[PDB]
Amino acid sequence: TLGDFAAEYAKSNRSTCKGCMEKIEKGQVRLSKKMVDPEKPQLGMIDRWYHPGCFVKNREELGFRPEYSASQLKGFSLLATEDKEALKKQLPG
DNA sequence: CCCAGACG
DNA sequence: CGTCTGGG
Ligand SMILES: [Zn+2]
Repeated sequence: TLGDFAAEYAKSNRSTCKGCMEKIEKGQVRLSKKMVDPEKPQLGMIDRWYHPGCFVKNREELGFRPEYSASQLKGFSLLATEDKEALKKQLPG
C-alpha cells in the first residue's frame, strides 16, 4: 500500500504547508500526500501540501520510500531541471 | 460586483 | 461539497 505523492509549482498563494502551517507562495515547488484530513474526513481523500523541506522532516510518517527516490512524486519530470536537481538532493537515500 | 477554480 | 478571492 504505497502513499500517492505529487510535486508541482504551487498554483496560487492560498494553500498552507501542513508541516509548518505557513502559507505557500504562488509558484513555489510543493509536495503533497493525498490523504484524509482528520478534521474533515467528510471531504475524503484530498491533497495536503508541504514545503519540500517540511515534507522531508516527515518523510516517514508520510510513507515515503527513499528506495524509489523521486519517481514516486508524480509530476517531478515536469519540473525545470534546476528544480529537479535541488529536490533530488534533499530526498533521503 | 462577479465567478472559475483553488483549497480544505 | 462550501468557501474564498485573484483577476478581472
Ligand atoms: Zn512548511
